[PDB]
Amino acid sequence: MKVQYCDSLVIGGGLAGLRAAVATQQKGLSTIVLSLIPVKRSHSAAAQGGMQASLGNSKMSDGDNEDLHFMDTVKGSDWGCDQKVARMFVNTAPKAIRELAAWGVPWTRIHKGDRMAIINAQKTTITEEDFRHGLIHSRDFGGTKKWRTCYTADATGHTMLFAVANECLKLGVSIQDRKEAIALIHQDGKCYGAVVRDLVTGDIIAYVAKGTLIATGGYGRIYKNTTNAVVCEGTGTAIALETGIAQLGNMEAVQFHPTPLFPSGILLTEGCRGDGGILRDVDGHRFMPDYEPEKKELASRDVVSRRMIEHIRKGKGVQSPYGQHLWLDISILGRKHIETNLRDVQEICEYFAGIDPAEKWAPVLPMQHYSMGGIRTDYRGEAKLKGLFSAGEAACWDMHGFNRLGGNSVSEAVVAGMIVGEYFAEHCANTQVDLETKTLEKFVKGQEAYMKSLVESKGTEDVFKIKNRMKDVMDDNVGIFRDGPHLEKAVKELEELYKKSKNVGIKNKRLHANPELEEAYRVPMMLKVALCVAKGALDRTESRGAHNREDYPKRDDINWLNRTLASWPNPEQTLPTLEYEALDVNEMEIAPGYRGYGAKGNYIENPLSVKRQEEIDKIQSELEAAGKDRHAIQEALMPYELPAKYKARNERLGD
Amino acid sequence: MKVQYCDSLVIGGGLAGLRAAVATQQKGLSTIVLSLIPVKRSHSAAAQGGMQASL
Amino acid sequence: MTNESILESYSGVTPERKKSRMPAKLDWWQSATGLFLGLFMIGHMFFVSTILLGDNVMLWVTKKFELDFIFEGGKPIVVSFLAAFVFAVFIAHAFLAMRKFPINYRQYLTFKTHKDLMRHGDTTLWWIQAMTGFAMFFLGSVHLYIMMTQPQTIGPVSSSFRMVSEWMWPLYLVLLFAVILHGSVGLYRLAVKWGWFDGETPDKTRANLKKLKTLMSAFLIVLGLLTFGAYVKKGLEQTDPNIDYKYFDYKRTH
Amino acid sequence: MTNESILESYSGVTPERKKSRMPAKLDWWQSATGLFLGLFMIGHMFFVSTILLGDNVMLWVTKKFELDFIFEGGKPIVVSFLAAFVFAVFIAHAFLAMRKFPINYRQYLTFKTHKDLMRHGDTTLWWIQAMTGFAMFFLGSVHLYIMMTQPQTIGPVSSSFRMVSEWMWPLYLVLLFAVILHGSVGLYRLAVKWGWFDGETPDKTRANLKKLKTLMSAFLIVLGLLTFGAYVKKGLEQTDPNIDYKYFDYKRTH
Amino acid sequence: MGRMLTIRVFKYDPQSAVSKPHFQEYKIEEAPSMTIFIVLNMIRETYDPDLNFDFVCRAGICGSCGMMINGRPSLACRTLTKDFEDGVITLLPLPAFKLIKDLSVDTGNWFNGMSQRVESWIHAQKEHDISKLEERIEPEVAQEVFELDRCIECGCCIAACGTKIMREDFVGAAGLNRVVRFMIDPHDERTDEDYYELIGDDDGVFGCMTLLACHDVCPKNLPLQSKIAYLRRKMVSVN
Ligand SMILES: *Cc1cc2c(cc1C)nc1c(=O)[nH]c(=O)nc-1n2C[C@H](O)[C@H](O)[C@H](O)COP(=O)(O)OP(=O)(O)OC[C@H]1O[C@@H](n2cnc3c(N)ncnc32)[C@H](O)[C@@H]1O
Ligand SMILES: *Cc1cc2c(cc1C)nc1c(=O)[nH]c(=O)nc-1n2C[C@H](O)[C@H](O)[C@H](O)COP(=O)(O)OP(=O)(O)OC[C@H]1O[C@@H](n2cnc3c(N)ncnc32)[C@H](O)[C@@H]1O
Ligand code: HEM
Ligand code: HEM
Ligand code: HEM
Ligand code: HEM
Ligand SMILES: CCCCCCCCCCCCO[C@@H]1O[C@H](CO)[C@@H](O[C@H]2O[C@H](CO)[C@@H](O)[C@H](O)[C@H]2O)[C@H](O)[C@H]1O
Ligand SMILES: CCCCCCCCCCCCO[C@@H]1O[C@H](CO)[C@@H](O[C@H]2O[C@H](CO)[C@@H](O)[C@H](O)[C@H]2O)[C@H](O)[C@H]1O
Ligand SMILES: CC1=C(C)C(=O)c2ccccc2C1=O
Ligand SMILES: CC1=C(C)C(=O)c2ccccc2C1=O
Ligand code: SF4
Ligand code: F3S
Ligand code: FES
Ligand code: NA
Repeated sequence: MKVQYCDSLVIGGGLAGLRAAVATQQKGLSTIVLSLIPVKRSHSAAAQGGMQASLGNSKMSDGDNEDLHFMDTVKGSDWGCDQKVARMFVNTAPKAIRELAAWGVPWTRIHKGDRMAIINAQKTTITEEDFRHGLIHSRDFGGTKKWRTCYTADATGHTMLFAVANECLKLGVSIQDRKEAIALIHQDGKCYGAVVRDLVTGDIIAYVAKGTLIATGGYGRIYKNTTNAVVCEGTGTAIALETGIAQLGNMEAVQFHPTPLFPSGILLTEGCRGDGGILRDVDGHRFMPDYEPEKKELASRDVVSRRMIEHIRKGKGVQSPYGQHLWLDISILGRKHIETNLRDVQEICEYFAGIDPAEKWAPVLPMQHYSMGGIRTDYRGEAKLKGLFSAGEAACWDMHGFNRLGGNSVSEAVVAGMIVGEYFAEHCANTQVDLETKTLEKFVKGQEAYMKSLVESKGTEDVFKIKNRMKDVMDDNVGIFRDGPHLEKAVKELEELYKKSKNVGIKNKRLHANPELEEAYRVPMMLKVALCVAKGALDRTESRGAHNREDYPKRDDINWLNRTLASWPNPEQTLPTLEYEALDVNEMEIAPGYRGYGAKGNYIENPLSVKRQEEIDKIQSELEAAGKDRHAIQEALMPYELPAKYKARNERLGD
Repeated sequence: MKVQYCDSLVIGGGLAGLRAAVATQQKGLSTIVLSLIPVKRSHSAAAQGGMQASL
Repeated sequence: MTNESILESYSGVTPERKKSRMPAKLDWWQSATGLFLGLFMIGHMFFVSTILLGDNVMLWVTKKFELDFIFEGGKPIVVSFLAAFVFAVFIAHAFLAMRKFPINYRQYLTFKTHKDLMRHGDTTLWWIQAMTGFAMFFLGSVHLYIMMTQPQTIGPVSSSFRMVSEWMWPLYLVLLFAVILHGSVGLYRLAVKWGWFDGETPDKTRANLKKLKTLMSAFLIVLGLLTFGAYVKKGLEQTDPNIDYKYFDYKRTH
Repeated sequence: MTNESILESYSGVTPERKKSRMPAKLDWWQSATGLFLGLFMIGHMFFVSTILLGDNVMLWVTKKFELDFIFEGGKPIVVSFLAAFVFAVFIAHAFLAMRKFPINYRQYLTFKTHKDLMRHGDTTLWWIQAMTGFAMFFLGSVHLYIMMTQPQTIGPVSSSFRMVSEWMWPLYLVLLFAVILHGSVGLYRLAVKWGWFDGETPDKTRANLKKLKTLMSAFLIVLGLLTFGAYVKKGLEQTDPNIDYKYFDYKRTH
Repeated sequence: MGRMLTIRVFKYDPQSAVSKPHFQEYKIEEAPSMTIFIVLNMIRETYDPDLNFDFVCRAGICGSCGMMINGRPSLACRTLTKDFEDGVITLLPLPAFKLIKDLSVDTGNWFNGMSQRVESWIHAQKEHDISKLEERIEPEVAQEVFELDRCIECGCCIAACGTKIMREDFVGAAGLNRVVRFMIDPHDERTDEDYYELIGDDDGVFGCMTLLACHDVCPKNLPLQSKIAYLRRKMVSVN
């Protein structure tokens, strides 16, 4: 038997995984990072919008602080997030930027002077003072009133990921790629590591550690149309769910982006709309104003996506051999504006769409983008399965609720990596584990048996046809608009698809470098993941954040101010087991109210919200009058935790 | 902490150690042989009298 | 062998535990010598082509190198040194550049395959550099020893004699194409390797240097082919068996 | 580039998944060409030294190579081919043996240090082989082009003319020591490399071949130095400006 | 029909004793905006699920799909069939990298090695405080570091480099570029002598033969040509 031991095992080499690996290595814990591919190729590298953090450096950032950021995040989540976690987040975000800055991340800087700026509420000019010069800049992104999205030109994710990966190399972390975690080792409700398959040799190896962290990214590829990389299939989520102990949180909370290139799904940054981009239909008609006379194509993403789908349903969509789409017209911004400010958008359309965005229109359509759902954890990042932690998009640390804020996901990866990294490091150093060879042997022989059975199956089903059918079902039934009747149809079919997936047969019989065999065990996992999203989408009879139930348009704060928890305790069952974790309003710093975007009074008000609201107004006013800083007031409304290391306040310009 | 795991650990790379290592490896047991020096330099190499066996 | 060289050989570093600077010096000299031979050939192509302007010019040039304006009819021995110096540089440059040749079956195979696959200009040109350079080991050595040991036989008549009656034209013909392709490409590469003229638009600069490279080659080839024919014809017109053409030019002013 | 060559380049093996046999063929030819040049030089040393037996012998030898016994006074053009053939082999051998030179600072440094440290004969001799061989790139090329392009100027008079009046003696002097040390050591090594004469007591065989090697060198050097002086003296006695020594020997039997 | 494309693919499984290097052809019908990414996946899911290849972002961002497309190292996902007036596309794995199988090579581990070799990380004595204002940097300086930091380790400049094909210890274009990326970064305190100890040898900067193939195939159009030259000048002046 092959066994590898390390104090801290990290599954996932993206921003969250690598940063967490830094936190454990820097304090003497031997740590291994497992990854499907070279770590600096993770989906994190694709980020081009930026990272949200309240620095308050630039003119449009002036006045910004933890409180403002915190609020956008909570109201953005539609109150489905753990506000305490959101506080831990907003507070640490500033120091994540600065640390990355200290590590070489080439953040775009501010320079004294006036500049051409688009506010589309006034496409006026902005002035940056001299004392702001040389500090980290920010851009308008995510719809926040305060511009706090930091960026490194148009390759933010790229540079960020490279810095963290390089720190890992500097600290001597063990990066092992082309290695896939296919199962978690656990006994008596504690995680002891993972059974891993070497994608090249095909060897099944047991990786044991005192603590295991899953930072496997999103499960976006369970949809046919998605912005995600081809490696975001949620298997990380799956192996956690397959322990029968750990739970998945809000898997039905999937977020879509409105303007990905159709049909490839290659992202066309939000800056297109923000700078003036125009959405047109089959007739070339600018339709957003029709639906949103005020904000027009500058409405919140959530809205735009819905409108685009509505318009298409009204039969005004473009007919294409890959389906219906709409048009994105950026040409009206001028050629000089594109070749300098959107020089990267011009390359995307040429290389992949075969068009010049300054001369032609780009085919677009909303598609799956971010996964709010994930392995459920406490504020420390630990799952119900002791010793198993999760961070980043793969988790449901839950600071996103039902709508993650644009710019908050890459931010969360690094931040959670820092905070969970600490808690994880502490767990590993302090906990003491009892490793039984009998158990290691059970899990390793177990997966060897499984691989063998796959290679020997005489089943007649095709893994690809099964996989493709799954992504169609998800796209057609679990997208932007959902209704009970269709969800039931989807759940039923996904469950049937799951059963047939076990009668798959593959042509290639080898155990090493076998892409066909990879699909063989992955698709079944992807199906169990899809079932949690679909079935959870069916059972949640309300419309919250990204979850829109046509048959239940109003957000139900009475019966649904909770969190969906999925599990699969019985390996023989064919549908996920759902439970709910109620969000206690009494622990909220901000009581459930209007979110800012969309219809109004579109929510069944919960009576305890009002009571709590007063409690808030009361306590706030008394201290606010008694001469008290925003800090003391915050502590009085909702005290949160933070590792000692990140407890410090964030110095800002104008302090 | 550094930990190395193998099914069969052998301390000593002389005749007895290496032969025992063959017996455990040949039957699928992952085995490690630890030695102060390169195994073929063990004192066993010094023997010049011979090996007693009733052929 | 010195202790330091023993220590460097066995430790991989200098006695101060630093990497040798030899590689740096070696790299420098390879370019320096390459640059010298490069410029030398440009000039050489002109001063040798003066015969297109009449024997009086050619003869005038020939005499000045022998330091005409300092000695009687000029001491040819001057050219002997001038040649010895170029020969040495020639040797040194070959010795240093030689390090860059593919040097075994695998290297040669994989690089040749790659070149044909790539169909990439600057890569293909380097192959030419390697080839021509290797060819000159033989072609260049011949010419250099004669000029060095028979300096008094340079002239419109004498040179034309060797060119034809001594069968140098075949060698000369080939060496002409060799040294010019080698030298001009080597100069072009020398420029982009050190980036002397990069500036703010290196891409534009490089593009120019490439056109420049080609032009220089064409010019020198045409000029060289003309000068070639010149020497050839004259030699072919030296029919009198009573005239000593080899030393005819020398036999004018000692 | 062929598919097989693409496949070999990228896979490291032939299409049958076997290692190329080129290395074997390349090794063979290097020895073959080395062996040919080796033997050729032994013979060459004799046929060129015939001048110690009088101009009539030398002249007699010279004429036979031009296939005297088949043509009028013998067609010198025969020697042109004889030379072209040796030149080609000469080129080929250098091209193959060249692969064996140290080729960068590190290799050169560590090997030189090692040699000086080892004070080991056969190792030191290889260094000589490398050196002399490198030197001949220049020295050998010169001689070979002349014999090839001026075959009608071989003879006790003519050869003596070039040796002295054309200043070849300096080159000849050096090439003599070079090609002989190179060739005899190369022959010795060629024997112990393939073990043609190993037998039951290789140690005794090798010991003999070493004494043999040295002897052959001494002999050929002395002989070569004598023959050298011969050509030198005669050339130094060609004072008549009215006599055309370069083509004197040819001007006897066309 | 879109026109029949003949797809010639290099196949070889070094881990299988019975496998031998050879090509295989597939007949694919061209489609609109078709890329090699689309093609390979078509082939996988319907003609031959044996074929190995690495794709991730399928958006020319990660540098995962580098391969030889008709003799030129380039990113598969960003390559359009439409650009081949012949309909004949030949695919080879990137040379100069350990071959896993077929079109799949190991670029990731070579790069991590290259990163360690050049110590690809900020070298500073004093650790700045992450709760205080970040140190100020001139926007122009930030822009420059960014330009070189854009490298996506696709491996195309390594595979395009004949030198590296011949001498495998050559640090390569990407490696040389990495040095300059830190050289011009104010945050990094290393001096020229420091960098000399890294790439100041024949396997380093002096091993470069200025073939420039790297500069001409780099999918991110990094200023390799001038930047390599910049580094050579500086390294040849140490001492
Ligand atoms: C898709 C996308 C997302 C995105 C974005 C643009 C695109 C095209 N732009 C963003 C932006 O401008 N601002 C922002 O805040 N977020 C943006 N996002 C979303 C964001 O990039 C993600 O939320 C974030 O990158 C998630 O980071 P995370 O560290 O969690 O994950 P990752 O980068 O995807 O890496 C996952 C790693 O896990 C390994 N893996 C996965 N499964 C396994 C198994 N089974 N075994 C072993 N390893 C596994 C992967 O290899 C990978 O390295
Ligand atoms: C000394 C001697 C013994 C001997 C002999 C001649 C000499 C000079 N001739 C013999 C003969 O002709 N016939 C015969 O039957 N026996 C003869 N002997 C004795 C015989 O050689 C020994 O009994 C025999 O070789 C013992 O074999 P064994 O396999 O037990 O041991 P070894 O060869 O000494 O190797 C011991 C290995 O252990 C490693 N080692 C030791 N301590 C450590 C620690 N602390 N950690 C890790 N490794 C350790 C050594 O490195 C070695 O490889
Ligand atoms: C008068 C004749 C010669 C001229 C005009 C000349 C000139 C040059 C020039 C300008 C360079 C550029 C060097 C550099 O980049 O630093 C070059 C490169 C080169 N030369 Fe020559 N050269 C001559 C003879 C030779 C000879 C005899 C050899 C044989 C070994 C040779 C082999 C090379 C090689 C292989 C290169 C490439 C080196 C590299 O890429 O690093 N050259 N030469
Ligand atoms: C001090 C050194 C040199 C001297 C004195 C010199 C002199 C001459 C002279 C006078 C000629 C005319 C024909 C003759 O007299 O036989 C000639 C021709 C030529 N030389 Fe040189 N040369 C030198 C170095 C070189 C070098 C290094 C090369 C290149 C390897 C070279 C290549 C040629 C070629 C190809 C021609 C033919 C010109 C044509 O036909 O266009 N020379 N040289
Ligand atoms: C008529 C002249 C030459 C003679 C008599 C000759 C003969 C030989 C002989 C007998 C060998 C043995 C080869 C073997 O072991 O297979 C040898 C080795 C060698 N020769 Fe030459 N050679 C000649 C010219 C050259 C030239 C022009 C070069 C220049 C590249 C050269 C470079 C070498 C080298 C470096 C070796 C050692 C090869 C090894 O150790 O594998 N030789 N030569
Ligand atoms: C077919 C080829 C060859 C022919 C026709 C040939 C012919 C001659 C002749 C006739 C001489 C006398 C002087 C003169 O005429 O200038 C001579 C001398 C000489 N040759 Fe060759 N040779 C050939 C190849 C070689 C080779 C390959 C080498 C070695 C690189 C060589 C080395 C020498 C030396 C050193 C002398 C001087 C003899 C002494 O002074 O002892 N020859 N050769
Ligand atoms: C470009 C100048 C090269 C500089 C010289 C030093 C480097 C090259 C020589 C060292 C390696 C030996 O090189 C070896 O030569 C033989 C020539 O018979 C080549 O042989 C191959 O090419 C030659 C020439 O196109 C073909 O006629 C032959 O059929 C083919 O098999 C080997 O593939 C090569 O690997
Ligand atoms: C023996 C013939 C060699 C065949 C030619 C090809 C291999 C050798 C050249 C390739 C490597 C370059 O070789 C490099 O040359 C320079 C000469 O200035 C040497 O320089 C060293 O030796 C020379 C000669 O004794 C000294 O004058 C000098 O002071 C010393 O530093 C380098 O230590 C060597 O590494
Ligand atoms: C470089 C050179 C030198 C050194 C000469 O002596 C000479 C003599 C006659 C024509 C051209 C030349 C010539 O070009
Ligand atoms: C090999 C050889 C050849 C080919 C000759 O033509 C010749 C002519 C005169 C003396 C010696 C020789 C001689 O040694
Ligand atoms: S430098 Fe260019 S070609 Fe080389 S790895 Fe980076 S992006 Fe790829
Ligand atoms: S192609 Fe190679 S030789 Fe130097 S110029 Fe680029 S790294
Ligand atoms: S798949 Fe990422 S660059 Fe091609
Ligand atoms: Na999530």
